[PDB]
Amino acid sequence: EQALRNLEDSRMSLEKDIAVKTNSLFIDRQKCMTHRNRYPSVLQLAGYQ
Amino acid sequence: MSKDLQQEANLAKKRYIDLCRQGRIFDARNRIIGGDTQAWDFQVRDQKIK
Amino acid sequence: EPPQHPRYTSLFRATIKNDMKKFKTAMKTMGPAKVEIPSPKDFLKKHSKEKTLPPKKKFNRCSPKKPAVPLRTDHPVMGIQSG
Amino acid sequence: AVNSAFSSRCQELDDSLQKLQYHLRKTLTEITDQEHQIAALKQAIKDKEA
Amino acid sequence: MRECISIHVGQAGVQIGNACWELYCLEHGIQPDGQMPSDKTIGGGDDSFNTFFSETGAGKHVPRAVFVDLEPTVVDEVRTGTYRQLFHPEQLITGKEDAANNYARGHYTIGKEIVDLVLDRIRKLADLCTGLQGFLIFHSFGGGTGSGFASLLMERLSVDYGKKSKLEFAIYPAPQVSTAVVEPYNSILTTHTTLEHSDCAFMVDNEAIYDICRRNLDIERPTYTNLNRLIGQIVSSITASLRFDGALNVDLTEFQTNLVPYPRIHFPLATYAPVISAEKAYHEQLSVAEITNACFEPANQMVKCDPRHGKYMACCMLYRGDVVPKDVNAAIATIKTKRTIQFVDWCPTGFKVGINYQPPTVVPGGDLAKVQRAVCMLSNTTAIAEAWARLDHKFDLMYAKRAFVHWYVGEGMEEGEFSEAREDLAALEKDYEEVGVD
Amino acid sequence: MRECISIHVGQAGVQIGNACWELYCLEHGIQPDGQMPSDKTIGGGDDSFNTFFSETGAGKHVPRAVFVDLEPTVVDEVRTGTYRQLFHPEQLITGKEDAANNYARGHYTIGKEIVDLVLDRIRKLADLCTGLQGFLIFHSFGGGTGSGFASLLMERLSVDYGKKSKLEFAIYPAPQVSTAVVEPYNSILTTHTTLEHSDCAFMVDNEAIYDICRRNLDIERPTYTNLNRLIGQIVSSITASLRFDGALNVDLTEFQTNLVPYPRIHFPLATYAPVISAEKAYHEQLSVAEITNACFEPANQMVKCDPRHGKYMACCMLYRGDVVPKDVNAAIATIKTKRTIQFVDWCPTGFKVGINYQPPTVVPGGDLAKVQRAVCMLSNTTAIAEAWARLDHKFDLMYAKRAFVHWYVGEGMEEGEFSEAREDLAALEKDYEEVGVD
Ligand SMILES: Nc1nc2c(ncn2[C@@H]2O[C@H](COP(=O)(O)OP(=O)(O)OP(=O)(O)O)[C@@H](O)[C@H]2O)c(=O)[nH]1
Ligand SMILES: Nc1nc2c(ncn2[C@@H]2O[C@H](COP(=O)(O)OP(=O)(O)OP(=O)(O)O)[C@@H](O)[C@H]2O)c(=O)[nH]1
Repeated sequence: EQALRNLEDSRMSLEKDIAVKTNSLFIDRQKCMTHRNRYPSVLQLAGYQ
Repeated sequence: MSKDLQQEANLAKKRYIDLCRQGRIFDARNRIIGGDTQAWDFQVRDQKIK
Repeated sequence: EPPQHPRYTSLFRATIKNDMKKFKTAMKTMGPAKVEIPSPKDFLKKHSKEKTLPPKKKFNRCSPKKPAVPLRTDHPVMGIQSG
Repeated sequence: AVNSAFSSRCQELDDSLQKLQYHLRKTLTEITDQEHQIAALKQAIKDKEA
Repeated sequence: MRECISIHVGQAGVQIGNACWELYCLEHGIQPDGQMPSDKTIGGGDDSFNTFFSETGAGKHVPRAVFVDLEPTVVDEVRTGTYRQLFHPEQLITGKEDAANNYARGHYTIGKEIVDLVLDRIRKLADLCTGLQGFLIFHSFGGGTGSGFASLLMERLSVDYGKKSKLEFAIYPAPQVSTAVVEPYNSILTTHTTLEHSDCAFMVDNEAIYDICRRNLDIERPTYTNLNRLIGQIVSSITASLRFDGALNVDLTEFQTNLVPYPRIHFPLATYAPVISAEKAYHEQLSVAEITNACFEPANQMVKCDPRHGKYMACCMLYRGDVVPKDVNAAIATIKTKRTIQFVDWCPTGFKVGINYQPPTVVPGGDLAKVQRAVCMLSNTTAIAEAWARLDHKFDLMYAKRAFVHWYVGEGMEEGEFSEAREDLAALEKDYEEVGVD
Repeated sequence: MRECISIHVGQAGVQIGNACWELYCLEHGIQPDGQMPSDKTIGGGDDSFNTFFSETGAGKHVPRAVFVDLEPTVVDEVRTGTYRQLFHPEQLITGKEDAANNYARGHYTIGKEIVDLVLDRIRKLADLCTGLQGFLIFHSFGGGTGSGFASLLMERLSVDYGKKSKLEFAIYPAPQVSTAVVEPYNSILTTHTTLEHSDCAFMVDNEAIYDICRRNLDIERPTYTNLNRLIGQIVSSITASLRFDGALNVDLTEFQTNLVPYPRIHFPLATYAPVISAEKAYHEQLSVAEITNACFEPANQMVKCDPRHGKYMACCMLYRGDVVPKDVNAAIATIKTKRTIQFVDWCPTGFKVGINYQPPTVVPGGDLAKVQRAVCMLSNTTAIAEAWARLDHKFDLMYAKRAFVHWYVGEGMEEGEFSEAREDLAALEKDYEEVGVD
């Protein structure tokens, strides 16, 4: 029964890690490149030369 | 407009593989014989022991 | 007098009438009226009751439409020249 | 180069998730087996009392 | 577009496809669940999978293959495997009764009631496809269920569909090893049936496959997984043109047109050059020249035939990875000018080069090399007739003393079709020397 | 306006109807009490229910369906059911004597004193109705109380009202299954009486309904709840045009004018394409193409007929859900290009497409699929004559040895009427052959 209890402790640690990692992936997979698309183009950076 | 941005994004992919391909042009210069191949065997020889 | 319409055999008489009777292994299965007890009379006759049947045939298979690959080292027409 | 580094990191993170779920399912199965065994153990204890 | 369908028949033909599709999921990063990560690659099913998988709106990459067997043993276990969620349950066409190595029993007794089922799969796969260049037929000559069932269905898919390619792949019977003595019966039965219908039949023999393992891979103790890996690598290499691009892109149509010289004979020999243990390539170097020497080294072929005992007609080489035309054309120029390589004088050139930039990637938990320059050497030579020459003297004895005939005549077959194949075979050899004879 | 009347005869014709309003109340959200929430949908009875229900100022949706039965067993148990408060007591016409599967007993002995009462329901429903496009007749050919009673009343409603349509729906007799041997007797009696009065008779068969269940619905042990759910879905789809709109809206009159080619024969075949298990729909995809292929797959029909044994005249498509003309017209065009599909050359076009935006909804406690794109396949072909020719060879056997006639001649018939039906039938196949002959 002791070993069993240790098993639930392991699994609860696992699911907390799952939640944390899912949140992190949502954040970075969503915000960054979606805003980065607004990056200008080389010629207008050259000033419409 | 986001669709115009994604076709800008994939163009940003194209230029980078062109940046890569010139790297692979110089990789071929190195790949006269390469060195990451050495790194790969380390894991392969590592698991072989296992 | 109305003539009975010639019963149209859209198969049926041929198939579905014979199909019902053909998929039938009956008159056999729960058990016989009795077991015919084999009276001590005899058995097969010196290795009789066999299944051997050597047939004789040459039946052709489908058609290999695929024609002969070579011309058995022969010639087409070449070299026609005019000065 | 910024964009390339970002993509690489995201791929590594996805791999980590995969490993996590891989562990979780077998943990589930093991604990089920353990519970059934302990129940059988109480039953054996009573049988031994008999 | 550029897509095809694979078929897996014979209980041997399904574990090989498993590894192939196991390999195929790696290069696309396919998770065993069935979906990509949050990365934007799913859609109307049009991406690198569109030629291989069917990742429809559900987001699940559906492999474009139908697995057919007649024994539920192996198919149920893979139905309990790791990717069984990916595989469509009834694309895994199962059966309950075997062919008992009998070609005819697998061709007459049970194939009638099952082909209609798989034909429904074919058309329901035919409708969803768009370009559908051809089919991938994985089978075996000594087919416990491969022999009879494949022969009937390939007839059926030929008659309704005669405008597209059909690519055949079977393990060639071992020249001196026989796990079945009825294996010669169906093997010649399979060959004579396929000669006028099969488009391109490609063979392999496992003995030299094992011989390679402890020669250069240094694995004195290999496994089917290793064997399946290399054939899976082999089919992966030929399909990389569909997956990626290169300097030039080539297709099975070009393969068919340029490899087969003349009708019937469509049996070249594949070969993969950079087969080496990782530690051996560790402190050594591999380049185009030596792998070209290695690929043309006679002991590196998996078929027990000496090229010096025959003569060359066609050779197809497919360079996957980083190469430049400068060394490629120079090296083959040395090869074309090599004395020992006896091409037939009829062909001035016989070389079909395929270039793909994508390097062949390793498989996790694998055993292969670490290749930047890979080539699959497909070639046809006259040194192959010895195998059929080996076959006939075996068959002519055992048929003259008509062993096992009671089995086949018991289930409803008879000797004539056996008689037909021998001169059909004898036709095959007698064609082989005359094309050899200039 | 746009409404119709529902009639349910045969003791087994009531539970199937019971499911219909059990189904119908869901998509309208009708609470079993008989009222909506406090939201303003009540009035004189004019909203989506007005075509089906009568929610007068009292606020109770009253179904426009008369359930006639000859035994109080099943009618009282549903009178103690869940929606009995909705139902009108004597609109649930109960009976005190059975027909004992005898057509004439329900047609002569007891039907006389009951038809007058049920007619009062019809007119008292007719007077409140406004447009009343037609009638919905649910019965069964092996109708233990359906066959005899319906035949009398359909005659009576035909003679007084010949200016409106009457839609007939009966389980076709199971071809090789007979739960009653008198079934060929009363069935041929019903057919010959209905041929000159019935407007459009539609048939279904239980066996193939189950055959679908364990084929693609994957249920080895369904129940009537499922079987009634399937047919209840079928009638729901055809009635969706009344309920909701679409890209185009069609009516039974268009169905009548365009489906029946010539007088007499008005017996097409109905089918539902997106029939799949919930999980199978989950990891697969639905679109017009495959469902168009599936809907024309021969084994998906619920009638034991081979389409390649016959030839097509009409095909009516009822697309409920989201479809566009583009893929729809392109897909059917490819169907026209198909060679196996053999329409009769008399009709270049025989296609009646119906579009409805509303997606087919699921039922709580149900087992149906996930439908975004549906279609109902109303179609008539020449391969239907097999069913009657299955009945007559049965019937000609019994009639010659005249079994059970003592029962029928016992309660007041003769053999002349039994004689008529055979040449009445004999006309049918001789009509079927001539229309079959081009
Ligand atoms: N390509 C390949 N061949 C195999 C494999 N395993 C065994 N073989 C050989 O290929 C042959 C396969 O034919 P069969 O034994 O008839 O297999 P089957 O027709 O699918 O069904 P069974 O009669 O049950 O074995 C065998 O005789 C083996 O010698 C394998 O994994 N891959
Ligand atoms: N329509 C319908 N038929 C069913 C159902 N379940 C079974 N059946 C079959 O349909 C037939 C119904 O016809 P009948 O038996 O004559 O029913 P009935 O005319 O209402 O009256 P009874 O003779 O008393 O049963 C039965 O014989 C069954 O074989 C069902 O739910 N609906």
